Amino acid sequence: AVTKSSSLLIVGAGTWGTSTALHLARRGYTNVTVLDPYPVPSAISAGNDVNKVISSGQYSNNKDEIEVNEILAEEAFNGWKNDPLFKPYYHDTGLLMSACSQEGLDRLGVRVRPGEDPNLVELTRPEQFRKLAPEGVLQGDFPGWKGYFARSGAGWAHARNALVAAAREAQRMGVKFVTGTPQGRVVTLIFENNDVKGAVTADGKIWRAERTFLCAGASAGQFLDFKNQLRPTAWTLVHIALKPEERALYKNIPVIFNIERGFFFEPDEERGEIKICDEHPGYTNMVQSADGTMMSIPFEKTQIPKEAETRVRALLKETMPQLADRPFSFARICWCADTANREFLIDRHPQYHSLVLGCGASGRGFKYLPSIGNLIVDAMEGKVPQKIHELIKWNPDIAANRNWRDTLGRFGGPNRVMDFHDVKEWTNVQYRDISK
Ligand SMILES: Cc1cc2nc3c(=O)[nH]c(=O)nc-3n(C[C@H](O)[C@H](O)[C@H](O)COP(=O)(O)OP(=O)(O)OC[C@H]3O[C@@H](n4cnc5c(N)ncnc54)[C@H](O)[C@@H]3O)c2cc1C
Ligand SMILES: O=C(O)CSC[C@@]1(O)OC[C@@H](O)[C@@H](O)[C@@H]1O
Repeated sequence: AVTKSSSLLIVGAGTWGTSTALHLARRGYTNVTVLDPYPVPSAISAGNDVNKVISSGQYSNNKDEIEVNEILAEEAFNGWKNDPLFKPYYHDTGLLMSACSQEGLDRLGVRVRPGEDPNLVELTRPEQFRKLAPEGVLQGDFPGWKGYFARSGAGWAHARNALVAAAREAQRMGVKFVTGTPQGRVVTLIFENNDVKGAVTADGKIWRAERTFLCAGASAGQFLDFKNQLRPTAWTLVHIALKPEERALYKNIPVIFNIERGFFFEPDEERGEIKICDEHPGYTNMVQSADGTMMSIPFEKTQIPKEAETRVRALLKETMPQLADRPFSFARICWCADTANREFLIDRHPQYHSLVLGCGASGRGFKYLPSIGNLIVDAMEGKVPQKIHELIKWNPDIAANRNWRDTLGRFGGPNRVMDFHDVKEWTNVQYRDISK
């Protein structure tokens, strides 16, 4: 019974909240408000990054899960390739996907499905890896690396610039963004007569809405009982700034990715900075409540654990050893939230009639920026196809008996899901306000 002018409220102006705002606006809605405790682009948004990988990789070997993920990935790629708003930010550089151990290579097979793509080049010798870039870039020995190179049809997007472009387009189409603290910091949803009626912000403003979308990423569990469906989990990233004289050499290189070591990208234009991530199964931040119950609580930090730095420099030694001792120009932790099987959680709430969930991006949601809003709007409108709905629906049963330490098909570092409570030392990198 929504009209196009019904008050709609989105909690979170991150990747999926912004996508939702954009798609509501495109679909004719004229009374949408988005709330976020940070200015766009949010400093705690996982999407606020100079690059993200865009590729069609799979996360399951189950036929039904593969089919649904293919549908959603095709829609996202369509956006990056064909939507004038998103095309500017996508760079089809190609992508190397690799591993080292037998367990890693098994996982690589599931992810890459090399038998389905004759275009992939198989790499098994160090010289083959070095030849992916001009002489002097990939100087390392790539010890034990084996993988598959996609020459095109995969690459990277300028995540921050795409996020900002989408928000600014939503805004010019009439979406209200209320950002910053306290005005955009939601402190509770409004619970009235067994429904959610909107939200209250930290400035003590009451925001009533006909429908509320919860798109708060790793923080979503603060607001609602997810019945153990979400595990807030964090990853680590650094930048190294190349000198102006050395930047040309590194331009246009493919994304280099080993699922047991880490990955990096060509340098950004603004600062000539290479972004590097050490791969691992993630950090939780498990706190015990007065109940004695367990929950992972996100926090902002513009540093990484020293152990993460060690893993980054180890990766660089194997690939770009000439850079392995360079000081970092930027470092941060980056949060998302994993469902029990890393499938998305996009549905109407089963009891709260007015609430729509758009979360559980499971550390792989950025690439859906162009498209995921359509699916979240479909959920509000009741238009999700049964096939897709079955995979992404509200699902407490999959999260019952939950193992919080499940590595969920990820590898690297200690091959354990770690915890920030175990971290004793952090880096000392210069602060940068990425909300600009
Ligand atoms: C290091 C790293 C690398 C990654 N690499 C890739 C990749 O290569 N490719 C890919 O596809 N994905 C990648 N991902 C995953 C991807 O970034 C996330 O899955 C995706 O961005 C999550 O989107 P989201 O909208 O759910 O959350 P976010 O974009 O994090 O947005 C959550 C929003 O909630 C807001 N919020 C928090 N508290 C409140 C509050 N109290 N009130 C209102 N709003 C609030 C926050 O300010 C934030 O803006 C990566 C993630 C990380 C951390
Ligand atoms: O979706 C992709 O193609 C890359 S996600 C990159 C990454 O850093 O995202 C965060 C976590 O899911 C990590 O395991 C993972 O390697």
